[PDB]
Amino acid sequence: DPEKVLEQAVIDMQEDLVQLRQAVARTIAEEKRTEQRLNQDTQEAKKWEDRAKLALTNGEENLAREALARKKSLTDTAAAYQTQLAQQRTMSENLR
Amino acid sequence: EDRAKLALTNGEENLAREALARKKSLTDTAAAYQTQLAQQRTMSENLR
Amino acid sequence: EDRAKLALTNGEENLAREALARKKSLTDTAAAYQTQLAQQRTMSENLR
Amino acid sequence: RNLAALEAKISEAKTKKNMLQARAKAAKANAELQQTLGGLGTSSATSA
Amino acid sequence: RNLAALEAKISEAKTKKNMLQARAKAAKANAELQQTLGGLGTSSATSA
Amino acid sequence: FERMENKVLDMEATSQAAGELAGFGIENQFAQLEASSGVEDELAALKA
Repeated sequence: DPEKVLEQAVIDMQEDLVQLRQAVARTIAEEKRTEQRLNQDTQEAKKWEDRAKLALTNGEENLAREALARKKSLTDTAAAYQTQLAQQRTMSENLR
Repeated sequence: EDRAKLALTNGEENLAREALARKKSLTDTAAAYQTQLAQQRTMSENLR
Repeated sequence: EDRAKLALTNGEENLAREALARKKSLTDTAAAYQTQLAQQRTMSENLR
Repeated sequence: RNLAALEAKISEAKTKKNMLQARAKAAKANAELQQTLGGLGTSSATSA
Repeated sequence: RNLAALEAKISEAKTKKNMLQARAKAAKANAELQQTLGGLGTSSATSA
Repeated sequence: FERMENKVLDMEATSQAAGELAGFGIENQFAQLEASSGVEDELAALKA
């Protein structure tokens, strides 16, 4: 009977749309986690910059350049996480 | 409403607006009971 | 429609257009039920 | 110098691979959701 | 000097961990209360 | 640090699980209700 078949098809669509809600919730967690990662990496980059300011105040340009190399690594890693975040933002909107 | 008049006499407009929100809820509930009463009036006359 | 009037009073044209899209869906659904009702009226008179 | 280079290479390689795996899995999940949203309900609609 | 540094490190680490554990538990409890306030009564409302 | 990181990942997952769904239109209706409550406070101030 076509009425029973189309009712069952719409029931199966309830299970599929619940899987799509789980995929949205996963994608939402990935954007939030990559934001959290780049936010803490940029806060650590400030700590290493302040360690460089302390080293320069003591005249240790060697330690200041080493601390700035940590700053460079962290800000480049945060830019990689912003690039990943752009993929998660567009995917999150696509599933939405 | 009289609690709101006391609040306004004390200058507490926050408490006056909160008391007026109770007034709104009660008068809307009384209008729901008047709507129910209209159904009971017509049913009472129908059975009579 | 009254939710759209509240949204326009707050300046939220986005929410007003979204509420008007609910109004459109409901009035089109009511016109479908009026079209169905016309079939039931003629069938009711035919059986009568 | 060999140890310092070795640890730097390992640390960068592992973290770049891990974030690439995570973003690749998220990208294919978003694409799979477009394919299910395009294909779902079709056999039920034809049967109705 | 080793003992003075060791006791300072232990004291700071333990107190920072303890307050972080307490604030993390409070934060998840507040979030769980938003989820229950959003989800509660829904099946009873549908049944009514 | 590993146990704390597992709780941070649980809090990020919880924050996405709320954030990708809980943006409900009813929260704009609650903001319109708060504006209506502000109008009742302004009417009480006008009466005073």
